[PDB]
Amino acid sequence: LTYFSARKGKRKTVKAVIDRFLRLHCGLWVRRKAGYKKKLWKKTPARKKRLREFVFCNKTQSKLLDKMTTSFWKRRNWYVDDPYQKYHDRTNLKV
Amino acid sequence: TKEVYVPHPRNTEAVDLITRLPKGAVLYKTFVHVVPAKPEGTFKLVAML
Amino acid sequence: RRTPPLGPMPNSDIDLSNLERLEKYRSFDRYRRRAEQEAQAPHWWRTYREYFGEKTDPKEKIDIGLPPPKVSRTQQLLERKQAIQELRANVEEERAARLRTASVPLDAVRAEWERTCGPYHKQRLAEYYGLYRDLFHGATFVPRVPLHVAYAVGEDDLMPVYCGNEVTPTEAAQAPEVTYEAEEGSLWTLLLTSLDGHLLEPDAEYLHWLLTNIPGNRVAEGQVTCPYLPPFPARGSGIHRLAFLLFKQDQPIDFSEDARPSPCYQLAQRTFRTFDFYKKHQETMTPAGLSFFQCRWDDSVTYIFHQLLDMREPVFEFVRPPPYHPKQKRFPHRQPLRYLDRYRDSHEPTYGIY
Amino acid sequence: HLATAEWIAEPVRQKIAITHKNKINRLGELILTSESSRYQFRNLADCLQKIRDMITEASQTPKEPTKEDVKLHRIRIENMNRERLRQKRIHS
Amino acid sequence: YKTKPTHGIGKYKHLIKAEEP
Amino acid sequence: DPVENEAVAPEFTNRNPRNLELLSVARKERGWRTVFPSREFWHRLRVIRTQHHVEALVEHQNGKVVVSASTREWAIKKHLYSTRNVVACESIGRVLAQRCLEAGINFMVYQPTPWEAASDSMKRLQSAMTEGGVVLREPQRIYE
Amino acid sequence: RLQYLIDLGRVDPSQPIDLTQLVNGRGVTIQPLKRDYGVQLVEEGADTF
Amino acid sequence: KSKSKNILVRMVSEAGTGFCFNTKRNRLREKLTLLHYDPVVKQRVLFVEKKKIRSL
RNA sequence: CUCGGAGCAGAACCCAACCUCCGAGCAGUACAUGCUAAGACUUCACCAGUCAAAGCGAACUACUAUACUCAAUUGAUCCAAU
Ligand SMILES: [K+]
Ligand SMILES: [Mg+2]
Ligand SMILES: [Mg+2]
Repeated sequence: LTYFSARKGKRKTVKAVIDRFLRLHCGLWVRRKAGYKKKLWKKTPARKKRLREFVFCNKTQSKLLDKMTTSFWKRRNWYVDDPYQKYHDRTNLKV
Repeated sequence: TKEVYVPHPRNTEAVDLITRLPKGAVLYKTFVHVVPAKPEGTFKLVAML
Repeated sequence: RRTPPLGPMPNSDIDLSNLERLEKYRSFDRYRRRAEQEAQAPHWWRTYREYFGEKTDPKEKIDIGLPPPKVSRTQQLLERKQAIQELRANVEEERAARLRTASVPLDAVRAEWERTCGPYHKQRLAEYYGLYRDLFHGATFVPRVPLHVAYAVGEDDLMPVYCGNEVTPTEAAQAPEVTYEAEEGSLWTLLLTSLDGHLLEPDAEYLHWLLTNIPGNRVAEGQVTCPYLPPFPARGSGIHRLAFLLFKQDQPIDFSEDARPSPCYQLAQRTFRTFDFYKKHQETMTPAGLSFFQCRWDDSVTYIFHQLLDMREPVFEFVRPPPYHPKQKRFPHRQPLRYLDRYRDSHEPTYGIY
Repeated sequence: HLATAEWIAEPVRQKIAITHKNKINRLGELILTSESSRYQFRNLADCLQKIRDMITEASQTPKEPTKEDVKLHRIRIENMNRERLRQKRIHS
Repeated sequence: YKTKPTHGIGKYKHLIKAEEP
Repeated sequence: DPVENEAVAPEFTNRNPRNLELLSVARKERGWRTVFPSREFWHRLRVIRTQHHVEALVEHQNGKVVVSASTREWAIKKHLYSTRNVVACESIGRVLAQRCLEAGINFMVYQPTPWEAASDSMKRLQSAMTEGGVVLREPQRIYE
Repeated sequence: RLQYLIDLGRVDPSQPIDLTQLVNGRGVTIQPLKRDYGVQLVEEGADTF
Repeated sequence: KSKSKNILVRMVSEAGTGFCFNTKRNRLREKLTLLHYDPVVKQRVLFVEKKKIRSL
């Protein structure tokens, strides 16, 4: 990671993360399952359905992904007709 | 619990076993159960039409 | 570490020295038959029956019915064997059985069954339906006096009441035609109770009909202690049980305390418990016959509630327990995106302060 | 009040009372309730749409044979056996 | 289970003659 | 001025043992997949054939017999040349079907063995039950 | 939010309301540099408007 | 890693929807024509092999 | 040098040696091995892997039938072909 850029002296974003992960404003990260497009002819339907799921990351992964991205990517966005709009805020979450 | 074990008649292997047993001999196996805790539901007054 | 068995272990009486000379099952049916027998015996280890079998009381059920009829087995057996010989001697009978064209007359079978095994089959069936558990708090009786209840439907049809057959409230709008075999000079009491109809109290019943001091089998001449009320099973409440209990009175009884005003359209007055009623009259009264049917709500029950009872019709609904979900966690690792919907109250977008 | 409502047609009035007899109370008022939204507006709009659907169904008089529900299949068998037990008077 | 009194309630191969090819 | 008759408990108590069964919402005993026969039923037809007699039982999964028809009964025996042949088995079905309707039992499961199911006796007993009105398959439980 | 702004005199309903009047009343904060294209009127609070 | 006895082929729906699924068949046997469920039309339709994906 | 079964490791789980033994890198049958969805398991992390009620759509008139048989029978990301 680049903590201080040579031209602006600012922290940089690792663009590899942006290409693979979605960050919900609540702090959760969404990813796809590795191999979900690989050798489907030898995989059962139950396994293939599991591979198509959009799953969450754990605390350690989320903390790492937050460090690898700048504040711009953690802001609240209001995209029109956003599919993931509902998942940005948590509900009935105790601790 | 421990229950008497009667296999399916289509189960060729198990059926051959029991037919060769001596008369008066019953096989036993351990079974695991789930005793339902709650009822399926309850009738509730919904209206007074 | 080992522990000795608390009793005789299975497969213990088998002599393992003479295994080759011991007889084998050889058939699946012979093993299953022995297997079913062993499963029924009491065991000192944990069993399925222990956790799922209904906990019957150890003391036997008190019999409160009429005495069994006395029959001469020797004469009865002689006549029965003679009849079989006559039937088997007929050549036309043998060819019909050999060619599988013979049949039994169901009408005659029921008439004989009603005289012989009918009472015990009705008792076994009444116990299954829970009548003895609810009506007499576990005490059972053999319905030795066949009771024939029929609801006149139309002008040319009848709806017979047997022992759990379904009869609709519309068919039971008017009092049924009750006929039983009774000697001259005897007295009987006939009642109709809804075991499950009661709305306010779970353990109570509704007395739909009460006829007392019936001379012989002339039900029309009995005293109308309680007028007839058609069944009113509430909508969505399920299938109810209505039982006709015939009683044999030893001597004339006074039911002034049990008298209900004519007409009786107050559910508080209809509230009735058979156990309490019989207990006070047990000394001079014995259960003789039994019939019952199963009744669910139909459009005619609305008439009973609105007009006869002058009340709003209560509707019920079968409600299932809410679905279980584990406690929501801040990071639901490896859970699909629909995890969050499981814990969402509303499906409409929320915007918070904005 | 369904019967008094003159904005609905008389034949339609009589057919709605039969089809939706379970939604008419003792006084004769057809009661419709919607609780599927947070907003009173959408709840009312749903209730009003149900009224418009009732009138459309009654006037359409559809003769298409609808597919039988599972719960109805069992009641059909039970009704058949109840009619099969019906007897006739020995001397009518 | 080994320590319990019901140990070996499911034994059955001592009731069958051994099979030899 | 509340009406006394309108005093209704918020929860209705129906003690009819068959109530939930007839609504097809009661639990069936699922499981026992490695043994025979299944328990996933409310009522079952069970036929007992002996050396001299033929008996058919309708029993609830809890083990209680509801209705029964046996050639040991004099009502049936007196009309049968033989109580051990195919005719006896067909007759038992016809008698049992009528008793089932009178008890309110319209559905049950029949769990024959491969050889029993193929037997001519059991095929005639099953035809007798279906012609009599009883359906030898049970409706699916409603979970939702 | 719109009703709350009107009740407090921060937005004047006697004149036409547009983006300028909402911004001058500090009702909404628009960021054109962050690809904001304006305001979307959402139905939250319709019952009490 | 062993003698190639089977091959993977693409089965194309004959309904014209374009729905395809991959099946394994023996190399020496004739082209497969199968009755397979087509989600687009929501009922079973005849499929015909068009191409060989790879050797198994 | 990866994967599976057994002993060591006797009874919940786990457990090493250039320790002791045997195997795998497929094949065969289906063509709804369709879709979807509670609740769980998990090779000590992650990745990956595993089992599933209900429901939709089918099948069905009893082929131990609706998550095929089989123990392992296998390969991430980028990229390339389409
Ligand atoms: K009740
Ligand atoms: Mg783990
Ligand atoms: Mg399922």
